[PDB]
Amino acid sequence: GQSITKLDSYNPDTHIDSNSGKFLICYKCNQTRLGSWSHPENSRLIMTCDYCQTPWHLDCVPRASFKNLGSKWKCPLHSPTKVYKKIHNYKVWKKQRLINKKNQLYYEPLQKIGYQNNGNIQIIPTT
Amino acid sequence: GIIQNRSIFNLFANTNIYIFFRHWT
Amino acid sequence: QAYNNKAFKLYTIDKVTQSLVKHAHTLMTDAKTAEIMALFVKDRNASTTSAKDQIIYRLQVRSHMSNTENMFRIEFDKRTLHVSIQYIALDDL
Amino acid sequence: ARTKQTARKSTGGKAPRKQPHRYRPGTVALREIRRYQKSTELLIRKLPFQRLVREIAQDFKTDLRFQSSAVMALQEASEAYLVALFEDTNLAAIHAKRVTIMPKDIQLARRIRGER
Amino acid sequence: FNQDFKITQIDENSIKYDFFDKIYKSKMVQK
Amino acid sequence: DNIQGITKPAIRRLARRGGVKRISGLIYEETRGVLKVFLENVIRDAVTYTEHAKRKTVTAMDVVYALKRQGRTLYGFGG
Amino acid sequence: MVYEATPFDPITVKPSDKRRVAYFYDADVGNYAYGAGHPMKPHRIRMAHSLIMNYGLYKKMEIYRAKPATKQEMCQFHTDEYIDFLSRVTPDNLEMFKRESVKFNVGDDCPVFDGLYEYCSISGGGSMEGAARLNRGKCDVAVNYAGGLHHAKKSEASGFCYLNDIVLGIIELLRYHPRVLYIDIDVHHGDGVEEAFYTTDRVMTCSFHKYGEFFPGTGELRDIGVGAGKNYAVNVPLRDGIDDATYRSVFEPVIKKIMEWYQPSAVVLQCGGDSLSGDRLGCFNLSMEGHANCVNYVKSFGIPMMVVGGGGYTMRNVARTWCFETGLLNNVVLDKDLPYNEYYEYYGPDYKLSVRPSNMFNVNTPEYLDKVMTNIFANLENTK
Amino acid sequence: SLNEEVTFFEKAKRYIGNKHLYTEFLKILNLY
Ligand SMILES: [Zn+2]
Ligand SMILES: [Zn+2]
Ligand SMILES: [Zn+2]
Repeated sequence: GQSITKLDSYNPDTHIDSNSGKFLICYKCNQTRLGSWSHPENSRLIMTCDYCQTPWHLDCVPRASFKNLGSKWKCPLHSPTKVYKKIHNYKVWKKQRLINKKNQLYYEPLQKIGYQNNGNIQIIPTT
Repeated sequence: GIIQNRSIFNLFANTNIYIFFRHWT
Repeated sequence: QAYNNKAFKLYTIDKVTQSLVKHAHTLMTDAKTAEIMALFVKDRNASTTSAKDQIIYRLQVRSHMSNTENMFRIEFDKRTLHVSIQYIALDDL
Repeated sequence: ARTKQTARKSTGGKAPRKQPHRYRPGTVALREIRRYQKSTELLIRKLPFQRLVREIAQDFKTDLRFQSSAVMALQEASEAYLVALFEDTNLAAIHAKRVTIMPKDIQLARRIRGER
Repeated sequence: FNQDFKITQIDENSIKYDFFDKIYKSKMVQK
Repeated sequence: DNIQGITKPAIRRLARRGGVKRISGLIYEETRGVLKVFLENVIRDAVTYTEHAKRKTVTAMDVVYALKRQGRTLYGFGG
Repeated sequence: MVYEATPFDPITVKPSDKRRVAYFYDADVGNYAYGAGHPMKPHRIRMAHSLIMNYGLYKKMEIYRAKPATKQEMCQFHTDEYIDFLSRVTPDNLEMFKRESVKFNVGDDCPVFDGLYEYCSISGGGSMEGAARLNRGKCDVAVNYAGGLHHAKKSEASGFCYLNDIVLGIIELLRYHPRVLYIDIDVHHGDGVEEAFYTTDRVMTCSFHKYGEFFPGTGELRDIGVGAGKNYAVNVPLRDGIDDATYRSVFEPVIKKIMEWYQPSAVVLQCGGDSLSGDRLGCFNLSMEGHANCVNYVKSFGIPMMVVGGGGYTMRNVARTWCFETGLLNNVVLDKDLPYNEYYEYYGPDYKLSVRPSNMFNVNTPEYLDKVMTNIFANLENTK
Repeated sequence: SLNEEVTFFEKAKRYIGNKHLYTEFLKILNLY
């Protein structure tokens, strides 16, 4: 009955956060469809993002699998590391890879407005 | 605000009567 | 074989009836539990009640048990036998 | 030209298919010499032992159930046999100016015991 | 050369100003 | 493989009860084979006795009975 | 607001839609077996055919034995080297072809049995002759259960499929028809057929398949074709345990929208029996009525069709559903009491035609299928 | 008209909830 696919049985211990005990509220529908075990068809499958742990229903983002193996599943809210834009050929941009702290320099612009950053930025708190 | 010949009846309960009623349902 | 596997939910009828029986047994034989059902008896038997009776019945039920317990409003409607259950755990406090 | 096959697979991608204080070495050892010598409980975890008997009796007769007391009798007897054999081995070692039982020390003991 | 992969430290208000500036530029150049 | 179930630390525990202070590493796997062949002697006789009673189950009584034959009597389990 | 939850209506034939049915069966197909431990069995073809003969369905249709395909005719889609390897490899000289074994994916999950070339020739000849009989107007429905190898590709064998006979049949259909619609109700995605006709608008490949971590992995909803074949490859991803009503309410609107938008001249219908409940590899919950409702619904459009049977790894269920589907093409509904065949011992315990669905969770929610069919309908707006 | 224009960003931040999702949202608005 218990499969990694989480499709062969009604498993309500997936809408409940393990380390907090609260309900995993899906981001788009703002609900958790836990079901009732008397109407298990009313339960909507929910997964969490593998990066920011944002819980998403399987229907709010169109997905049929749970992404059990392979690459880590990315929720739609994350900024892309690779995009293609039309020249109107094309141009590509890839985000810089992460660098260890001994060889990575974080610098703060002096120019606030219109500073052409390569798209590789860091957000600082606003004071 | 008197509700004569009432039809909606309310049962207030703790977890025990609620779980008993849930098993009945 | 009779229901073409559509009666699979009846496989544990003995266990669920046993659990219902056990829940009834601890329902009468628990302190701060049987007087709630007695208050339900007084509310159901004595009809033609206004709203103020319903709130004082609510706090009288609340005063029987602990301040951290959960309340449930199991509404019944004679017409249609429709039991609406509402979660007011630590809401009327 | 000698060749050998190791993939053992006619085709690749088979998965994508449809089918701090520290004691000196020996002090703790002597301490639990004392612990397992003052003790009487049974040192070979049972289940594993019972199984050893099922897979090995299977040969002499299939479908041979074993009274519980029996696999406990096999354990006791086996632990008694091995503790006697290990006392003898320690001797067969302390004989050769040493303190480490070695396989040879037990191929000998059993020869003098005559169990071979 | 560690200066080639320098990460820009930007703030929320600067992103807001840049987004507003560039949408106003795009909208009125097409208009 | 059920034989590899007789684990090292268990053979170490048998050596400790046996008063051994340093066990070679090659002992562990010698003690299995010796163990097996011995059990494979008792249990053999245990079963001859069993299939003489036309019993299909073996008893602890038959086990201590096979030990008596081998020579090493076992007190505490009947007979 | 696209998906509608509708209960499964009973299957009713159309008496005003009588079709000349051509049946392609070579008695030899069944005498081939993939292996000892292998799930794919060509023996399911002849117990399906034994149900056709013993139901008296041969009096309403013409039975043909198609000429087996030669080497070149297979090379209408596949490369010369792949067909040359397929026609020469045997279980004896498997060590003589080791580079080609991993090149063409033959040897594991597609084993070498010594009737491989003949089995592929029978399948391809059946598909091509069914398409040819459809082209000349000799028949309205061409039935060929010998093929269905929809996973085979240009230079490889995948998914227990070696010769992609469906591509050969669609190629033979394209010589006389401008638009050919391929419908795949197999639980696996028709990756070979979709990949073959990915860049063309002449063939619309629709696949109703389970899309999870399931074979072959291809079949995302965003796969709609490239180049001139953009929005001409409809993929319908489904979850486990889809029942007859859910599958009907997914299949009928999509195929109807394709019919009134793409407007094909010929239809190829892959009737994979692994979409049935209780399959060894499939994970759907279709009864034989649910599987055959797709064939009956595509029959209502009157387009000259080629019914080609694909998967199905429990032989009894796929044989029963193929017999029911074949009987449905003659505008009759076969009674649920099996006649005496030589393989009567398979269909226990009731010995009836019906394939009973399992009581497992239909996890395909209406919201997910509504979004899937909404994006599919939006992509189909450009196919006029 | 003006009030919604100046109030759009922090009301969007309030609707976002988690600050990491708002950080990625600002990254999106910067990449644009
Ligand atoms: Zn949701
Ligand atoms: Zn995420
Ligand atoms: Zn398939």
